[PDB]
Amino acid sequence: VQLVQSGAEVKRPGSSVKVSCKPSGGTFSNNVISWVRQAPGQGLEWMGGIIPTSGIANYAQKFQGRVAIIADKSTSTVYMALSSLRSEDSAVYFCARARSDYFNRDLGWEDYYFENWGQGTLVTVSSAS
Amino acid sequence: AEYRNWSKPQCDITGFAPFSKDNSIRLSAGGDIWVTREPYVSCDPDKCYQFALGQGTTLNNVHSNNTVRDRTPYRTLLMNELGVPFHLGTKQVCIAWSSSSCHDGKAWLHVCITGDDKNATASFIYNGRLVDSVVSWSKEILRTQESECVCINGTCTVVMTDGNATGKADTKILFIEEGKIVHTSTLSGSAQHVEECSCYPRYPGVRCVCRDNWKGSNRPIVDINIKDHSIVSSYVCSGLVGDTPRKNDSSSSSHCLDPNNEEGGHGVKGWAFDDGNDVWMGRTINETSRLGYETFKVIEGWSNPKSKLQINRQVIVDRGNRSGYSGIFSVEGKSCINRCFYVELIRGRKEETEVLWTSNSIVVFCGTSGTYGTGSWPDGADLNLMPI
Amino acid sequence: AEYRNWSKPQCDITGFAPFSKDNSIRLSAGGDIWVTREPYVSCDPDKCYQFALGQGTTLNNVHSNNTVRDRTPYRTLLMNELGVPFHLGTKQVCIAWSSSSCHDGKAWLHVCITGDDKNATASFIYNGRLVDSVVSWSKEILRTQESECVCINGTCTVVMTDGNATGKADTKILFIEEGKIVHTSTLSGSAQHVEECSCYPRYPGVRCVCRDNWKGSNRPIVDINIKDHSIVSSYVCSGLVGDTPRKNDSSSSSHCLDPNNEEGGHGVKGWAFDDGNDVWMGRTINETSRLGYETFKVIEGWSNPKSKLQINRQVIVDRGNRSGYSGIFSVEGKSCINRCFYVELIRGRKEETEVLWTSNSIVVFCGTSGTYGTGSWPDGADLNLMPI
Amino acid sequence: AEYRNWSKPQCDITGFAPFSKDNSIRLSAGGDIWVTREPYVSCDPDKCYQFALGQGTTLNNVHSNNTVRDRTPYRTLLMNELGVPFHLGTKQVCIAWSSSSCHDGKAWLHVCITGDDKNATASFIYNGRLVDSVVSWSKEILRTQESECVCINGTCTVVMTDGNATGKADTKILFIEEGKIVHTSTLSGSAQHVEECSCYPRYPGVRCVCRDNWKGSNRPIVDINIKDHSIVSSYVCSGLVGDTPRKNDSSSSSHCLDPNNEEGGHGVKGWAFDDGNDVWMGRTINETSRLGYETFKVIEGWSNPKSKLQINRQVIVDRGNRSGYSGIFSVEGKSCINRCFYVELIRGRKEETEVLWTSNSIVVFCGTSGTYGTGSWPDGADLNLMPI
Amino acid sequence: AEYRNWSKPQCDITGFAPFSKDNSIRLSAGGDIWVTREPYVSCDPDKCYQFALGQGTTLNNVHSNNTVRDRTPYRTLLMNELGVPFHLGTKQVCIAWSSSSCHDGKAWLHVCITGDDKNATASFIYNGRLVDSVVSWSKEILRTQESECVCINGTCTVVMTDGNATGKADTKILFIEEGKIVHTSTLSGSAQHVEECSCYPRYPGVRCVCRDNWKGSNRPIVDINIKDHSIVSSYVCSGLVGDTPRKNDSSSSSHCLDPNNEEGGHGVKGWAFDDGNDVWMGRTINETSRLGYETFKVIEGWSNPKSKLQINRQVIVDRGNRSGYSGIFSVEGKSCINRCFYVELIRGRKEETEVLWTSNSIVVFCGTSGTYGTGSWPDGADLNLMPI
Amino acid sequence: IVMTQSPATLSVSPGERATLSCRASQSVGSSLVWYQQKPGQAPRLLIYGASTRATGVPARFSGSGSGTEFTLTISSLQSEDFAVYYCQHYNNWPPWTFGQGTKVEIKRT
Ligand SMILES: *[C@@H]1O[C@H](CO)[C@@H](O[C@@H]2O[C@H](CO)[C@@H](O[C@@H]3O[C@H](CO[C@H]4O[C@H](CO[C@H]5O[C@H](CO)[C@@H](O)[C@H](O)[C@@H]5O)[C@@H](O)[C@H](O[C@H]5O[C@H](CO)[C@@H](O)[C@H](O)[C@@H]5O)[C@@H]4O)[C@@H](O)[C@H](O[C@H]4O[C@H](CO)[C@@H](O)[C@H](O)[C@@H]4O[C@H]4O[C@H](CO)[C@@H](O)[C@H](O)[C@@H]4O)[C@@H]3O)[C@H](O)[C@H]2NC(C)=O)[C@H](O)[C@H]1NC(C)=O
Ligand SMILES: *[C@@H]1O[C@H](CO)[C@@H](O[C@@H]2O[C@H](CO)[C@@H](O)[C@H](O)[C@H]2NC(C)=O)[C@H](O)[C@H]1NC(C)=O
Ligand SMILES: *[C@@H]1O[C@H](CO)[C@@H](O[C@@H]2O[C@H](CO)[C@@H](O)[C@H](O)[C@H]2NC(C)=O)[C@H](O)[C@H]1NC(C)=O
Ligand SMILES: *[C@@H]1O[C@H](CO)[C@@H](O[C@@H]2O[C@H](CO)[C@@H](O)[C@H](O)[C@H]2NC(C)=O)[C@H](O)[C@H]1NC(C)=O
Ligand SMILES: *[C@@H]1O[C@H](CO)[C@@H](O[C@@H]2O[C@H](CO)[C@@H](O)[C@H](O)[C@H]2NC(C)=O)[C@H](O)[C@H]1NC(C)=O
Ligand SMILES: *[C@@H]1O[C@H](CO)[C@@H](O[C@@H]2O[C@H](CO)[C@@H](O)[C@H](O)[C@H]2NC(C)=O)[C@H](O)[C@H]1NC(C)=O
Ligand SMILES: [Ca+2]
Ligand SMILES: [Ca+2]
Ligand SMILES: [Ca+2]
Ligand SMILES: [Ca+2]
Ligand SMILES: [Ca+2]
Repeated sequence: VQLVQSGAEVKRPGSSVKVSCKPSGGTFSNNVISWVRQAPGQGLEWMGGIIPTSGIANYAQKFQGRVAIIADKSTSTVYMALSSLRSEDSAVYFCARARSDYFNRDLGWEDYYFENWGQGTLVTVSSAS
Repeated sequence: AEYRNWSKPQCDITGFAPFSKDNSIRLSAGGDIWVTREPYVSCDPDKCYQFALGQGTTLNNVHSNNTVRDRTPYRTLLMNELGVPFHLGTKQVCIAWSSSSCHDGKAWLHVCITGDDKNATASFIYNGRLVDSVVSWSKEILRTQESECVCINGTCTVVMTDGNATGKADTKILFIEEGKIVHTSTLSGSAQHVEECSCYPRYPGVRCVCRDNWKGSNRPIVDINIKDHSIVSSYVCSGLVGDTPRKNDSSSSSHCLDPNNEEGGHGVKGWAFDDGNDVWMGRTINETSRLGYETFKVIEGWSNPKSKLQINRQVIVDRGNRSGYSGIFSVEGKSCINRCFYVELIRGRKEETEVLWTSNSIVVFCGTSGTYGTGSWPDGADLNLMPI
Repeated sequence: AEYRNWSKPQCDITGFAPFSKDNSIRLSAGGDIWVTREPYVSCDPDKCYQFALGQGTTLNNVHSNNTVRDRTPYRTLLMNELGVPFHLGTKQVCIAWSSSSCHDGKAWLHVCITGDDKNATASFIYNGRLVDSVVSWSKEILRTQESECVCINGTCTVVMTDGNATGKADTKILFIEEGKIVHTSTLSGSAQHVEECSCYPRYPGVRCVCRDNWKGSNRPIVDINIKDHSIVSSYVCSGLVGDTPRKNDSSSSSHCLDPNNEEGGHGVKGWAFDDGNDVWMGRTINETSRLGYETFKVIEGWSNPKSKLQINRQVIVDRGNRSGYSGIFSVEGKSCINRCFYVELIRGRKEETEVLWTSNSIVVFCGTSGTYGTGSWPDGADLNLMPI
Repeated sequence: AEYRNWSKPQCDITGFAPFSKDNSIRLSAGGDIWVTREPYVSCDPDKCYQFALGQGTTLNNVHSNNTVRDRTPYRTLLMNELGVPFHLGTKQVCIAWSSSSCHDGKAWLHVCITGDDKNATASFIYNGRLVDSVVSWSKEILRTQESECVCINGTCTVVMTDGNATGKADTKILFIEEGKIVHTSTLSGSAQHVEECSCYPRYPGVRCVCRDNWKGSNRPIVDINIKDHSIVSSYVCSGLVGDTPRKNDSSSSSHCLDPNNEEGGHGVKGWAFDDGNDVWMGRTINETSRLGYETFKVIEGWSNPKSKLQINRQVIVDRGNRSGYSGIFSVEGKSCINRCFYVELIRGRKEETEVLWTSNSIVVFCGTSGTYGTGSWPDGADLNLMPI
Repeated sequence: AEYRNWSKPQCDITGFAPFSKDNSIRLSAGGDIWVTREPYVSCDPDKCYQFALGQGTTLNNVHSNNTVRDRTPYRTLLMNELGVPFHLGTKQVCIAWSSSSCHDGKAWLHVCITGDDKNATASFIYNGRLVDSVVSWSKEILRTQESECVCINGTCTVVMTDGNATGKADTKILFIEEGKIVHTSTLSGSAQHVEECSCYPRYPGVRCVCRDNWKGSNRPIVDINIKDHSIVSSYVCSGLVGDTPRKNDSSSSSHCLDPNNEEGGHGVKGWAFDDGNDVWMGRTINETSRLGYETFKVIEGWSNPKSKLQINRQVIVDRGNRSGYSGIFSVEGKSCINRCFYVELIRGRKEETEVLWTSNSIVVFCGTSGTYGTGSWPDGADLNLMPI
Repeated sequence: IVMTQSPATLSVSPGERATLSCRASQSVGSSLVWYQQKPGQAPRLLIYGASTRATGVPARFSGSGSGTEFTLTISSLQSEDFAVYYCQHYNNWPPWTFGQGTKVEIKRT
């Protein structure tokens, strides 16, 4: 399974951005698709993920409200929407497939680590045009 | 038969005496026993019953493999008299991967949740027939107590949550009369996240001590008014906190209104009850995993969040042996309402890799005004020896 | 106890909520469970019971070989409370390779057919004793509903057929009082072939939706007058037809009086009921084999033969999983008569050659006036892994 | 609850309809089923019960070896509702290698014989407690009916014999009230050897058709007066005789007073009942071994010893399949007393050497005034395939 | 329901007739049967029940290894109707490695001891709920009767001991009303060591024949006044002594007040009852080990310590077969109170090394005023052949 | 949970043993992955549990540790192996924090 992402983006503060991810093979499995970003010259940061079959997604508190993960079996795509952008949100956004494929009410997530990553999507943000 | 009203005073409790043990995993090594998790105990006016969510399989069975998952189409609510293990003559009372049951004094209510994670159905089964149903309101695993509901004057209350269990967005209290949903109250007060409530009659109301999976290692309280359907919520004040994970007793702290933010994420189903300003509570002996089980009273621990003065400690399961969920159930006596609890004794996957299955036994203890000694009553199965 | 009269109105139905599942093929892989087929559900005034025709064998047993055969001297009617699987403590209530059962409000009636194909006996067992019997009238497999009979004011009606499987046959309606045959009406009206009726009280009468094994992929209706024993018959009007095999929804059509002559030969036991001019019905999702199961309402589908306007579709079993027979049963509620159905989930021979046996699980759904979500509740056994 | 009086007239009988089959040898091949022999049926006012003498072992068990022995300390009377097979949850009601049971309308009486051949004890157990006992009077295997006793107005009668298997023996009729032996009558009249009586209420008296193990292939009759304890005895007149062994129908003969002296030695437990001057009777189809089973009416066969005019023959078990003991039991209906019978279907040793064990199934038929067809309902187990 | 008062005279007893046998070790070789020891029988007003202490395992199970150990956290009190063997559907009524049960005429009382040897808890469970509890007073294995308690006018008495096995111990008599301990009397009188009392109603009081584990091979008597709670104690006078070990009948002697100091140390649970000046008693046939079992009457053996005049001997278990504990139970008849006893038939470790487990069967005999013969009714299992 | 990683840069010669450290703020049990990132690319999983190599990962990459301290040892760095490395815990409950990363960089005259 390769993963493929939408092209690079450039945005004003206060706007909204759409990034998308597709597999090379058949339409999406039960393995969690997740969104991780790398801020420029700085560490990785998980921001959320979706079980593509059941369509339930969860998010880091840092992104809660302003991010949404959406899955569609027909376009075979997971979409990550981010809103009210600013200089802080200028970063590379990675699509990634977890070994994890189920959420247990009681016990949480097993094997939530990333086996496959997309090529990354740069999102650029400045007040300047 | 009349409806239950539970209007007797709470019994004097000096601690808890042994009441029941099923030895289910030990029996499963030489006989056809159901794979289960999320047990609980509830009593009709005469007899106590053990409940559990089956995995649609016996333990010595090819279908017992991969029984870690909490939601499947094959999960059913098993019901037996307490002490009869879950053998093949056990009644599956409904399709359920989450449930609550109670007897109103005339008949059983079962609240049975099954179907898709995004689009679950709760069925309300009363006196043997489906009376009502409700769909998932926030489309993210509709779930309920995994322990007994409580009925006063024929109105049963059950706490149900959907979503990530956030307060008013997600948690509702349903008022149910002969299986019909008559009212639905949104969670109000300062409890931020409320799951797997352990509820008890506290006439005229119902009191629930619950799980916070996000912010508290202190436990949420929900107080339910049965007459006017009003809801209030807060946290168990006690500086000795009841959730797992939690901080150790020397470094833990608590708040009467708010989650303590100490090891707040994740949790276990557990219980507590007030005894004036004191609290009786059970918890795992280990702070970071479901190992051992202990009960104690914390002096002023219902009212004072700085209190760490415990007395009347009992080991139920010693610290080297697995526990699991625990919950309260209430038993009407001659002149008072007694409080009892059960401990789920989880065995197998993922923590034990000698076997392919996950299952539980139970041990059950009841409040005593008399005297009691010491012991440990763990599961007792040898997973090295028995069916993989 | 009084006789049942069913004189309450039919409940408001928005669809069906999950009620029961037996998991009996999954339990068979580690347990002594009866080999069965042709299950059904019927309730006394307190509890529901599951019925099935045993094959005189458990599944993990040398005698489970060749249990694809539908008529043998060893077949018996098994009876349990609903949700208790068919374990070795199950009561065989009579010798039967075809049956119907119902409770009149005082006692159980079982109609039990066994013996030679060309010379079968129906035994009528009421309140635990044989009260009556009748021989095969056409000498070509006397057979009955494989689902509940219906009793009003102590008169129970059962539909019985003798004669050709794919050709003209002799159908009679027997009126039975405390197990004694008091009247026998010949089938009248325009239904040309009537097998395996699914009957429901529709006070003052009984209404049956049946199988046409010869000419219709539309389903016959038999209307039974309880007072004057008169019979009327016709077909379910809806252009969305309930039998298997059938034409696809775009090319199917129907007639109110006649069989449609579209994939008319062969059939499956199924059900439908009226809701004013609308019809609620279940069917297999596949048009050519017993795969999946769905329910829906067809708007004007009881009265208008051109109508294909469905709403309120529910998947019960997804289209990749085996179904089987299905039938209605009626449950008396506080103020209305509810409609419920069961689906037989057939596993093994002829279609699955992993195993030597043929057997079934059950899943049971009840009408709800409330709300509900989605799911699929198939059999769930892995025939690759379990006893051959 | 009142005492049974059986004072209704005997039902019109055209023949017998199928009522029950246990399939217990087929179930034994994949299930924990008791090894049994000498079954019988008896009913309380609500339900019928199957009884058998256990061998203190299940069939798939090392202790099932050598179960051809009829008297051991491990034999117990098993009791279930009719149609529930003898699984491990079966109640052993008493220690017994010979028994009789009946319900007087208030409670069960069990007559249970065990101990040494030369010094056996009969225990009388009534309403769950031992009320009386008697020692072996002739010191040579005290034995009783191996079928139901009969109670009228709270007095139960049982026939017991002690003494020679193939010579003169001492037969007594015991009159038992709430388990207390109130009277003991010696056998009077012309019956010369009386074993294993099949008794029926024939108000005001009890009539018994028995086994002559010495001189008759015609069957003894014992007539028991319940009021004055007087006894009369004779033989079933019909030239078609009921015992095995016997002469063929073209050469057999009978006497109304005497044993016929045709193949007189040895026998099988069986039954007959009067229908005016006619007799209804069952017998093995084979004259020399317990193969097949048939019932028929003999015209004038109760009054005329030259009569061989049979009508209304039914095969119960076809001539290639094993039968065994058979006995009558009586069922009270709405307006009349019905006659029913059971056939023991013996499998294994001595005659079948594929296996080490001896055990039985049962098939049960009840009198019908209605119509009926044909069939054969044998044991159905494949002893080549199942546990040795 | 009313309370039992047992105010009928004791029945005339000529000896004992066979009543019940479980065959549970023979059934264990092909069936899921509980490992047990310390059985007893007790009856509600309708039915008798068998009780035993389970070992939290079935016999054909890995957990049946090392079941010679008498105190473990997994031991539970099993309860069935008498004659239903301990199969997997058996109710565990409480956690217990020592117990007593009785029915007061309204409900069951179970006295259930578990926990640490040095700090055990007795739980009092009445009408299905924990009513009371008491801790070990001497911190050295709190222990009770291992047989039925006795209730008169709703007050139940149980004898409990704490302290040395072979030395001075503290014995108390607890008076229990609807599960609440209302009084506690210390043992008074001349009995120097009192274990495992076998108690019977002897209206107005209760009489107990017990085990002296220190000084007597004669058995202690405890006489319990129900009204004023006063206690008297002494020894069974008969020169034929009831304990094991003991001296042979020619050399044994006894004292009415004191332990005899003949093979005084160790013992077995057993029973005796007065019949005027005579005593009926059971004992092992072997003087040194638990082999065989016999009952007899000793003439003047309740009043005269020099008497060795026995009559009415019965072998229950022949001297080559294992016995075990035995105890009395009382059954109310129409006009009198009958005495019955059970014998535990211990099989396996330590004495039999063919197997890894220790378990028991039961045989049960009831007093008869009638006549009886001879026999032996041992366990009957072949430990060479069955699961190790 | 906080993941602390050291050193922030490691200098190593070609054909020499590297050792990298990750520390959690709590017990993460054995739930700790190591990722390798070359600067022009998305990360590649090397280690899961705390010791099993992922598919196709060369045997010279070796992981060990449990509870709260973990290490990745590379037996002998080729030109292939000079990269940034990240630890991440996969404890059963969110959020899934990463270490700030260790750069592994070449040593020369
Ligand atoms: C969670 O669980 C719940 C409960 O289980 C799920 O909801 C249920 O979803 C199913 C989906 O299958 C629904 O059944 C389906 O119903 C439609 C008909 O209903 C739609 O069309 C109605 C007619 O519309 C016209 O006319 C009205 C005026 O009357 C106009 O206003 C319109 O503009 C149109 O001109 C319309 O009235 C309906 O609206 C109502 O319901 C919706 C919610 O769905 C509300 O928003 C509205 O306010 C209003 O209350 C509705 O829009 C049928 O078409 C379906 O059958 C077709 O599709 C099947 C597969 O889905 C297929 O198998 C059938 O063969 C059939 O297909 C045929 O017909 C089609 C055209 O008619 C063709 O396209 C096709 O090729 C083929 O020829 C089906 O019966 C349930 O009603 C619904 N239940 C409830 C109680 O809501 C929910 O989906 C679950 N959620 C998740 C996320 O899982
Ligand atoms: C659970 O989900 C809810 C709903 O999205 C989260 O609450 C939202 O949080 C953001 C950021 O604080 C706000 O903009 C929204 O208004 C909140 N919605 C509501 C209804 O409160 C919540 O933070 C999540 N919590 C956890 C721990 O997962
Ligand atoms: C099943 O079909 C056959 C025809 O193959 C029926 O045979 C009928 O027999 C009677 C008496 O000889 C004739 O009068 C009819 O004309 C025959 N029917 C036809 C269509 O030829 C047979 O009776 C049918 N079974 C039933 C019960 O109707
Ligand atoms: C529904 O039924 C019709 C009739 O069987 C199908 O129509 C046929 O389509 C095939 C090609 O797919 C042609 O060979 C036939 O000539 C068509 N027949 C008619 C009468 O039109 C139709 O394909 C079916 N639809 C589906 C989705 O299965
Ligand atoms: C059973 O038959 C035997 C054999 O004839 C009977 O025993 C004989 O009894 C007579 C009369 O007491 C004696 O004279 C003989 O010596 C006995 N013979 C033997 C071989 O013992 C016996 O009495 C018969 N049993 C009964 C109950 O009638
Ligand atoms: C059991 O036996 C022991 C040992 O003889 C008793 O213990 C002694 O008790 C007396 C009185 O308190 C002391 O003077 C001794 O010093 C004790 N010795 C030991 C070894 O502890 C014990 O009291 C006896 N009683 C019971 C109830 O078990
Ligand atoms: Ca088995
Ligand atoms: Ca928490
Ligand atoms: Ca058809
Ligand atoms: Ca003969
Ligand atoms: Ca002694």
